[PDB]
Amino acid sequence: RERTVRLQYGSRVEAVYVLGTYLWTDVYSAAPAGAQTFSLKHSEHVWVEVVRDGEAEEVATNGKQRWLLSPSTTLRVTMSQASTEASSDKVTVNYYDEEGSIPIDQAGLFLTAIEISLDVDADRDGVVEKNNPKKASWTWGPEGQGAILLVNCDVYSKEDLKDMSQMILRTKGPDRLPAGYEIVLYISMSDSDKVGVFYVENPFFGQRYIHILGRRKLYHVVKYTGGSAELLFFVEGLCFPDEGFSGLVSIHVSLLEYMAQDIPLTPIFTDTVIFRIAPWIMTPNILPPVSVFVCCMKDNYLFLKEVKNLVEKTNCELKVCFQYLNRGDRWIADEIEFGYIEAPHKGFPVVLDSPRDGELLGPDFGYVTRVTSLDSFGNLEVSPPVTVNGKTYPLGRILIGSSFPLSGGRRMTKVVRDFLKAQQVQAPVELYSDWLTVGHVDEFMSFVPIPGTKKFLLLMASTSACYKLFREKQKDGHGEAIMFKGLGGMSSKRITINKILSNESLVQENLYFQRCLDWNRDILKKELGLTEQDIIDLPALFKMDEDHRARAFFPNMVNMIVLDKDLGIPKPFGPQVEEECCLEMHVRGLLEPLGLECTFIDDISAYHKFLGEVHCGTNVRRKPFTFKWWHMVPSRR
Amino acid sequence: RERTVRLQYGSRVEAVYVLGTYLWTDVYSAAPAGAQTFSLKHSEHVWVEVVRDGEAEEVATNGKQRWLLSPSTTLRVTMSQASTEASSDKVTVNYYDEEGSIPIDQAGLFLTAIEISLDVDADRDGVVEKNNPKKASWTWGPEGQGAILLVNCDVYSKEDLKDMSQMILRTKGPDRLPAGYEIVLYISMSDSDKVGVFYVENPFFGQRYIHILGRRKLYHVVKYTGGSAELLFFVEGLCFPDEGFSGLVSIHVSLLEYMAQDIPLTPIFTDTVIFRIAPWIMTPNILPPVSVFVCCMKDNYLFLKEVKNLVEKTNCELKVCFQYLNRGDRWIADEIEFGYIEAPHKGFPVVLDSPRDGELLGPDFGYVTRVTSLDSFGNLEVSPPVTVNGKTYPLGRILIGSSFPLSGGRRMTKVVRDFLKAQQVQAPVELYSDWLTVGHVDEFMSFVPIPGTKKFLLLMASTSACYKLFREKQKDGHGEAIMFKGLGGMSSKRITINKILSNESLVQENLYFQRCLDWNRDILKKELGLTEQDIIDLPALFKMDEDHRARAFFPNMVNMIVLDKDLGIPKPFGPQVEEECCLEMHVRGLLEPLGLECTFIDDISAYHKFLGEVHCGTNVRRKPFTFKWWHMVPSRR
Ligand SMILES: [Ca+2]
Ligand SMILES: [Ca+2]
Ligand SMILES: [Ca+2]
Ligand SMILES: [Ca+2]
Repeated sequence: RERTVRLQYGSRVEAVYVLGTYLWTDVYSAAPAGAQTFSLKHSEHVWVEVVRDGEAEEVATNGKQRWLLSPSTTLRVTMSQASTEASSDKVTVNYYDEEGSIPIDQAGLFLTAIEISLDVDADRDGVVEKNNPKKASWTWGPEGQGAILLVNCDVYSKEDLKDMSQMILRTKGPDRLPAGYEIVLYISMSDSDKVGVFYVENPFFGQRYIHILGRRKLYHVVKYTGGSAELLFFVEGLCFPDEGFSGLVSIHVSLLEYMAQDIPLTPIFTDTVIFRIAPWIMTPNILPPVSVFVCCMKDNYLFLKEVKNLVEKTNCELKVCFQYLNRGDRWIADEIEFGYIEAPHKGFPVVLDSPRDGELLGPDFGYVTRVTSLDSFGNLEVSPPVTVNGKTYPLGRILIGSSFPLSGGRRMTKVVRDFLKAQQVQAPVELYSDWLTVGHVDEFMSFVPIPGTKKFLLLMASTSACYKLFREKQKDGHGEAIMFKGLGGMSSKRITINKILSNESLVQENLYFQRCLDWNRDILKKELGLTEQDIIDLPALFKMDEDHRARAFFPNMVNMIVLDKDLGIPKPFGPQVEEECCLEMHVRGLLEPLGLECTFIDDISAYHKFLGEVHCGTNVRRKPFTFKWWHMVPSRR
Repeated sequence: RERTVRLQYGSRVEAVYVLGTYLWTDVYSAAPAGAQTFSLKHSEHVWVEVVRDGEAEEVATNGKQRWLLSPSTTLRVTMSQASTEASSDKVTVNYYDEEGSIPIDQAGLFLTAIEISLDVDADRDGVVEKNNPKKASWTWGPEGQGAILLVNCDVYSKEDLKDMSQMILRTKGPDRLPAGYEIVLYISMSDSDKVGVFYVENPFFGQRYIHILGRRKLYHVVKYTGGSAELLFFVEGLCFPDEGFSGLVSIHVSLLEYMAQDIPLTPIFTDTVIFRIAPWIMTPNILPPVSVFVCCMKDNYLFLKEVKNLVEKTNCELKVCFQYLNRGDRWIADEIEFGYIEAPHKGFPVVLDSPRDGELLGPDFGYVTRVTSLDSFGNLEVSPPVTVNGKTYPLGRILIGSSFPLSGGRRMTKVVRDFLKAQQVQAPVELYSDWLTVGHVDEFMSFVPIPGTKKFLLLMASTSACYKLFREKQKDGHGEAIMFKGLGGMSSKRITINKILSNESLVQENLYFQRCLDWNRDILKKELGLTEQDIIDLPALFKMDEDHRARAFFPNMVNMIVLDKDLGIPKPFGPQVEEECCLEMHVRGLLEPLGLECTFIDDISAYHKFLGEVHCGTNVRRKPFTFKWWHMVPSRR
């Protein structure tokens, strides 16, 4: 960067020189009227070129050389090292008329050179490098650069700032700034609700970090200390990307020059760093499980026993919670979503919380707290990593249940949809859930890893599979086999394979629900790049309400606890053939040959009947993806 | 795209097949219980593969082949041509048990194939190509694709729709759609204030085009006609890109299937096109002039005569306007900005209008009608095309005067700043104009082409140049030379070179204003990639007000009429030496050697004095850039 500094007619000029810039200097304006030529001297650490019409020649410290005075003949002044108290850094120009060789006047330029750099970890290694040339930009991808900030999801203490990002103002110079200069750190009004910055204002009095930039504080004057010095700042994000916010914020430092009272200070030098605030990222079922969270009523003993036994087969820990006044019976699944955030060499899990009526588990998590049933997190899923038509989605894609565009049906609130879109790295896809009374994608689909491989399966509810199985068992002589054995509140209904197959309206309803399932099947194959070999159909059956929407006839087996090879599958209570549930046997026959281990989990016996509602919930916290989100290259919007 | 269509147990299935998709068909669900194998027949124009575990084999129209019934053995059904009335397109599956070789049941699939494509000119040649594979995306650059829409800047007539973009729904099929289907064109609620779509609903009754999509209309059912048919739609943009609007809009067509009363229709097939709305683009001084617009009082005869004479030296036309009650005296410069919009094979000039208190020239223009003095268009300029550190700005960069970030000074309204930023193709830069009372960048800088070359110069006001010239003329014995000769209302002041040079406070004021000019010089060199060889300094002088802001002491010569080589330059009324103005002679000596022709234009004599205010304005309409804006690749935000 070239900066204009003119010599002054009939006076000396004193200026600060910031390393990394250079000066172009007009010597002609300061020349007395009638002066013809000029010469110059300069000090050891100041480099001077005489530039005429673009042609530059280096000039010695004390030569006698003279040049014609012209508006097109100027100086270029460069310094490569900061001034110390030993410095006298200067350039002196002498002017001559035609008459003789003794100077008729002189104009000086006295310089104080300083280094000023606002530094961040732009190369994303966890260290703060010196003046990364790319620090004022933010680029995506493996070769991309620019610094990353985490949202704070939780007088100040340094330990409290441990999770924040470091920003270091590095300076070099003499004991003090020359008269009339100050250094100021600042942000825009717009960014003031996106960030906060902390600094120890008075280090002689202790280590106390105070908030110096943020809401209502757009600038802070910082003290200059001499020699080589560093000022350490900690930076936090205040919010995630959203509809009106890209995730990018900027922080500036300027060297300001005092002009006079009532006049603004002049920005002599400005340095800028950019941060991107890390997005919230959801974890698919294929990622390693860490902890399993379940909620249920305190007396559902079978559920607790069976979930405990399932988890004991794994390296996961179990966390048990009971029911609350302000939450639904499924709240750990419906009102809580486990996700994570990551910055170089720091990250943690972050839970989204949307309480029904408005506790937590552990200090290890960050928390983000915020209508129809489509707003529930049961209506959010995320796929495993996929490649679709050559486009990679290394973090998978978020799936959100919705209705058809022209339907006038239900949709997840725009605030949440827009939030998920703005995170960008999971590129959300809308599915069709509004054919279900509750309206959650987890009622009809799930993903499971295939043991021993890097691959996965999509599991889909299928009414066609159920009708085929029941028709087969009827042909085999099992028509009188009863559903819901052991549920006493169902017994009077005497539900058998025969009774189901002869119910004409229920057949028609389920053909329609299969069309709904198949519409989703097609979107999933398109948007996830799946073929029929990637899909397994689990038998399912629904009843229709007055709104023509579906509720489960028997428990939906697709919404299962996935711990690697081990699957907790809701107990279906299907027709018994040879004293085994034919639904359990059929599901084992589909899954077990792939190395999946099935355990059926009974959450409904404690209620004595099944009306389509599930009274328990589970959620699994998983390890984050190995792939760093900042290595993705999302499509430009 | 693969689409799920299942055969139905104990019933025939009839389906529409859309060309460009194919069907996967489950034959297992429709099989009677206990059935073992299946065979199939199909018609001539339906292609059928039997797919087992991913392995596909083509099957003849009538063979006897049998396959084992398995959930993992399915059909893939393809059609390459639309159905006609001569068509019977079908696949029939027969089922067998173990007992014998006569079919025990049969399931049919009856098909009607149609072509449906919503087509736009995505390859940007002005024609609407058939089904551009990239039509649902919009990409920048020479190799980029996707369709372009113009904002409308002005029952309907086809002639009135001439400037709009064409969109054509192309179909092929038999006489009618099968029972229970319709075709619907639609847009999102969000896009409904961004676009409008016109169509002839009833072509048997006339050519009347009606508005079918837009505000309050999100969908339109379109009539299907048989054979090969085209429906022509015209599309308009309603607004330019802005802070909350990228410029992209989408239009969809869906084939919908009727399910039953009270249930939404199913979207069987959907096709999407995207448009980008063309940005508003400003024209720099280097572009060829077309028309010169001037405004002044009716009796400023010298101004009119001299502007007429200047324009007569060129191929430009002159348009003269007088003063209005609702506008400032400079309104043609201050309240009007000439720009343009362009789409493939269509474009026109578009004027931004911001009246002071709230006419036009010509049908040839589009008009966009909308506070401090920084809101004036005198405070907007645009640079010639530049390359900065390897980054090209083929349309130049917009320049907007502002104050320093921490100053608490004036700034152009956010609405206008955000508008200019959102157009993206001119990548705006803020300068510092708030040191001027009026606060307009055109008070201190301008660009001019260098005759005979592809290059240009930045012209900067310079107080240092004025003081140097005046000190020289004083040394030469001209100190008593008077300013403002012929302006009778100035005479009593007896302003001479001596009086100016001896005014100590004015010297100090102008040293400060030179610092302001130099701060801008540095930003311009940085952001436009300019060196000192690209800049000429014109003598200027200012007086300071109570706010420490500048007004011209004598007319600012930098704000000039630029018609290629011919420059209309405000007459300065400088000190007379040998009966010529020394300011005019100095300016000629700078410009004329470069092949620029200078004419001094007197707009102030009719007022008898000069107080810092200019009472006339000029604006030049220019030819658009040859470079197409859609070939640029702007930085991603
Ligand atoms: Ca680093
Ligand atoms: Ca979920
Ligand atoms: Ca075309
Ligand atoms: Ca302008």
